Amino acid sequence: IRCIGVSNRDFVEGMSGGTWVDVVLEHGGCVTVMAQDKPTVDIELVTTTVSNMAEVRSYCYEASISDMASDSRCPTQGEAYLDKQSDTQYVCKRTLVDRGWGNGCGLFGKGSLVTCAKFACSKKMTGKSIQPENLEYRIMLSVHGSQHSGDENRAKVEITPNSPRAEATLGGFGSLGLDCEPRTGLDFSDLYYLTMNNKHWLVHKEWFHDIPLPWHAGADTGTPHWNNKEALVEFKDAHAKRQTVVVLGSQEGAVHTALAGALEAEMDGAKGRLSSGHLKCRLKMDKLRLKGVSYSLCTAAFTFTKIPAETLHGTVTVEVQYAGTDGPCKVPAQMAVDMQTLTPVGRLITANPVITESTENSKMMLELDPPFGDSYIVIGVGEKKITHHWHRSGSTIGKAFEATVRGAKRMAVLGDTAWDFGSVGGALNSLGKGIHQIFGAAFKSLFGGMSWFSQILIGTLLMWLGLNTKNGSISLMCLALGGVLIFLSTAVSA
Amino acid sequence: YLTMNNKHWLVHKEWFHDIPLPWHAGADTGTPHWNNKEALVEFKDAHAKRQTVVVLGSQEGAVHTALAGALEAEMDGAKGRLSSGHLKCRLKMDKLRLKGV
Amino acid sequence: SALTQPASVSGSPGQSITISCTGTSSDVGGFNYVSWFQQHPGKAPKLMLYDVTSRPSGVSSRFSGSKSGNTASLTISGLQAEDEADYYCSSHTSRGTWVFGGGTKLTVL
Amino acid sequence: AVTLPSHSTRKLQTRSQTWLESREYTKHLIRVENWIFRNPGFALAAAAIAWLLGSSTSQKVIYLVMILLIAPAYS
Amino acid sequence: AVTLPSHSTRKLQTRSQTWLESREYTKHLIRVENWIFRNPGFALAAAAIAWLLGSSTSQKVIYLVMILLIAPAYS
Repeated sequence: IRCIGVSNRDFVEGMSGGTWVDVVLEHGGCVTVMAQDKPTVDIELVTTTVSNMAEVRSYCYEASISDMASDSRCPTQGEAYLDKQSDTQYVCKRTLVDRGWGNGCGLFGKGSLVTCAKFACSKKMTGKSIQPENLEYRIMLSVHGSQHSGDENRAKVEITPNSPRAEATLGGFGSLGLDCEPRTGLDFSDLYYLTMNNKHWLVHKEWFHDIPLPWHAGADTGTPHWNNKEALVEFKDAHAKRQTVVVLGSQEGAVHTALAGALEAEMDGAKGRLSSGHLKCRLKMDKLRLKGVSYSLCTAAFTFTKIPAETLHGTVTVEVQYAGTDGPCKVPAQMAVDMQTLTPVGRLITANPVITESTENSKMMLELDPPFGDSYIVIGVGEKKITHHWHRSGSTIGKAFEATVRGAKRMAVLGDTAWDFGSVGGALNSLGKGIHQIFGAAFKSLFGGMSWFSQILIGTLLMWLGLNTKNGSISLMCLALGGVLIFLSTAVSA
Repeated sequence: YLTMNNKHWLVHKEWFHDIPLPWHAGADTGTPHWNNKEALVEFKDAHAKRQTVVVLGSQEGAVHTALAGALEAEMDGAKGRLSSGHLKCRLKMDKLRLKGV
Repeated sequence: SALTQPASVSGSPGQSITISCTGTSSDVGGFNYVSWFQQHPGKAPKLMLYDVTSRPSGVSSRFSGSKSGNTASLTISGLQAEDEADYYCSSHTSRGTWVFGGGTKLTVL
Repeated sequence: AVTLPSHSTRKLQTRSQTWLESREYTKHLIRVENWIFRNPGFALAAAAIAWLLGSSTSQKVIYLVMILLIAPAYS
Repeated sequence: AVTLPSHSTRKLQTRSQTWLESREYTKHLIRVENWIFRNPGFALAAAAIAWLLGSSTSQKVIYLVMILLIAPAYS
């Protein structure tokens, strides 16, 4: 449910003796989790809302110059004054006009004038900043069961950094009870919202503290005192004819152009809303229980409502009428390589498939993975039943192999803080985590500095080293790194 | 000869044809037909579902940055005063007189 | 646009009726979006469809939907007689707008 | 102006698509190209220069890559 | 957007003041510097890489100049 077909979706192995699991989830894809006849449930990131934001500095991406004037004092009259260099927002750059008799002065040479034109601003971009507090998630829940389109099996969980556990209660069976870790999110305390006009996107505290434009500090009451100003308002002159004070236009195309790595947000009335986090909330179980595990087997006709489906993530989804017999019964289904039915192979991704209630048709939609061959979905009546033929694709290592690239991107984007999908490695994961946490530092720093075409060439170059070197220490180097880089390139969105 | 709002510039054809903007053909208006349009708008599809159309906003100033080293130029209706420049001339002194020698 | 739906019909109680709505590939064919909206004359319309075959819970299980190619068929049987509410078929087009069929005056004799 | 920072020297790695990831890379390459399309001469000079350092064959080519790449981008 | 051409690849040579000749030539340099002040690590990696090519001493330093200048600008 709401997790079927969305792709981008890993399915977890199971509880494995802990009544507990480590699942990382993010705005897209879900994670369906099935363990030991506990109802199968899936949860998406949805929207991580940040509210209650400050303003750390500002930039004026536009400029309005005004008021000009000029100095014109002669040579060896010393300096020209013009009083505006006293007042605060009037930019001045002193230049030397080699000055002749036209102007009229005694000597000839550098004449020392500056036009001070009064700066002004319009439409500043605010650097609004956030901290882990006043953050939030609003995770959603699935629990296939039997539904289609709709509490019972969908419970939303607000999750804050100050209350990182979810008490999530479901009609008909027990709560899920997930315990989040919102405090290490996606390296926060480094994203500060950046507002230009009616659009918003995160940027770190390096691209954002590196901008040449004017500073402005915290707030705009009245009109602010603009730090810097040299970047806009560039004025110089030749032929020694006064001064040309240039506005330098607006920089929206520049800042838009200068931000290629910035996750775009959407923001309404504070409530700064986001999109692509990765959250650790680790599902606790043993509070989950199948609904109506008995219900006899429930028997009657079945008619496929819709021609069933095939997901891209190895699934077949089926809806069934059950032709109207009894109440809250239970109807089985099998994947049968043999005969119409017979032996059951493959696996039901949904568990305890059940009819809801009462009159005529109640549709039971069922996530099923056929075997790697081609079977015959079976609907469950001992005798009278409709069926199909599903021809799922591949050669073991066929799809299990691709698995080897999805896992690559699993901890390609997420990094090693993505080892957790796999639950309770304990003495073992530590090896996986301790390996790249020691490595996550170096690589994050050595080529942390690198971008996409950057790490392509550096990748190629190091590879070209790894082939021609001496014996030993660098005999294996490239495959230890250059491959890593050219992979992180082809990874991510790919 | 290159116009913006008021300040006018001089630039290479080699530079001026290479600008990544939705060129126009400048023949006439009436219904300006914008070639490209792709460069200045960007379609950002959200990863989970759907697609957004997003402007790149005014690129104006960035074009000022790209003009580093132009010529500073002044215009009027029928000319556009051109500063800078250089001339070559053979100055013929044949006909002159010291006046009241 | 304007979903083709035929003007009106009738029959003995209990007898099957089928009102078929014919759209194009733009909407009814390339989508599972359908709705049949029982509109009691004088009152507000209501739901009697939801994603074709299925039904809202307060629906008389009488009703049955179906689709082939471009079609929408609301087939009713076991008529309780007092169930003529102008039937309008409506669907979500591909362009992101909804269109409501010409409607079927239902004739109860 | 001369806004220096290119946020891609940092970016952020996440499931969802970043701002101009596509427009970005193709762009980096298409900049270099119609740089060199307008100055084949510098391909000559860069050629002779690079082939004059290193004596070792291939790095020669590494010098050509370094020089062809730095001329248009920074400078 | 991301207008590629920087007119200085041609400029024009005249006694008169070009547009942004001053803030030009430097904003090149000051772009490289913070870019380097924000990624000392890449100075380490670039160091080891360069010093592994050419064996010739001063060729090495050319490689580090090669690479330190290529990273911030030309991606």
